[PDB]
Amino acid sequence: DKTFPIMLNGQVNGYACVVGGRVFKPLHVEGRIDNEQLAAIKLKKASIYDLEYGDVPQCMKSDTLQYTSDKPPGFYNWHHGAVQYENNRFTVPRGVGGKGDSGRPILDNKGRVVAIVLGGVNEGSRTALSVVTWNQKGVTVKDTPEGSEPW
Amino acid sequence: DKTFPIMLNGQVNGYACVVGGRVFKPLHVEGRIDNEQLAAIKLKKASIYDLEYGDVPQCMKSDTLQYTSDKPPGFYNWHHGAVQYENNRFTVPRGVGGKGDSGRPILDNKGRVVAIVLGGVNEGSRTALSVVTWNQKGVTVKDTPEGSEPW
Amino acid sequence: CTCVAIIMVSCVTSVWLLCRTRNLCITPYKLAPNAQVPILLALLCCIKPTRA
Repeated sequence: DKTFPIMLNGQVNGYACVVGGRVFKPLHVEGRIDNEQLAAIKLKKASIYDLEYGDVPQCMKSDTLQYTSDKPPGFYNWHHGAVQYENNRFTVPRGVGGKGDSGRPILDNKGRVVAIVLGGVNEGSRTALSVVTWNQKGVTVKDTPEGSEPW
Repeated sequence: DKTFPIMLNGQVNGYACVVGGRVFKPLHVEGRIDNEQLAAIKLKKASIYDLEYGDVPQCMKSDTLQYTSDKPPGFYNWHHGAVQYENNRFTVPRGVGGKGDSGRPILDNKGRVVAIVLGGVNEGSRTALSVVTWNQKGVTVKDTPEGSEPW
Repeated sequence: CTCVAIIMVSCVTSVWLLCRTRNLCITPYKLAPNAQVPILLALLCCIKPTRA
């Protein structure tokens, strides 16, 4: 796949994903993308959806395909495991869910990204993810649990 | 060990070392360290005692330890060879004594850094090195033999 | 106006040489944090207390 990291003071604190048409980078992290083809892109602020400008050149457009509605509870892959739930994400166990991780795509079995992880460090017995999601008819929402500290 | 060099338009002309709690850099060279974590640090200038600022955090700190007291004239290791001298520096043969070898640490048998070279290109059959060290009670002094060019 | 120029120049010069004396107090001893520190050079001549 393709997900270039964001580095502030040398170390890695976040990752920026590229969806088809627009590159999505969280703004609760700060730093600079190490790609010279991506650092020249203008930064456009938004709400906590964390938009950025889709000034991707025509040579390498459409990196990943997003996934619309009709989403089963199913089994969905994840960079450090798997999440099996639709309304929120699966309460993944401890260990996974550290720091410097927010920005990972959550893909289906076909490789279609359905979410972008932002928060939910610790949620009791198992940590619950705070992701952005597309609703029942394709509008982007933000889903959070109560008392979820960001990354 | 960890001793990152100093870059200036591609060619190597200086070396920067990391001690327990601080970083060092000689003043006879100009250039930028290629490490991004070692480039944002406020390196403050000083006198011949060579005070710099180790503002990097703990998680990579103390790659090597500075030498304690009770210094014999016995065996000391070196990047190009070995040295056996405490009051002065040993008459190493040719090969070492070129250009851009400033800042290379001088270590003991137990991997502990004793001195940091700054000069002494070629003094005939016997080559001396102008280094810094701690004299008797840990006070950091600078030793320069006669006719020591900046090397 | 000439008298306040002397009291301003000599004030910022005497504390300039004192700041050089304050700076040279430390760089013998900040270079080796493992070395012990005398009690005369800690608070009387210089400012730095015992740390770490």
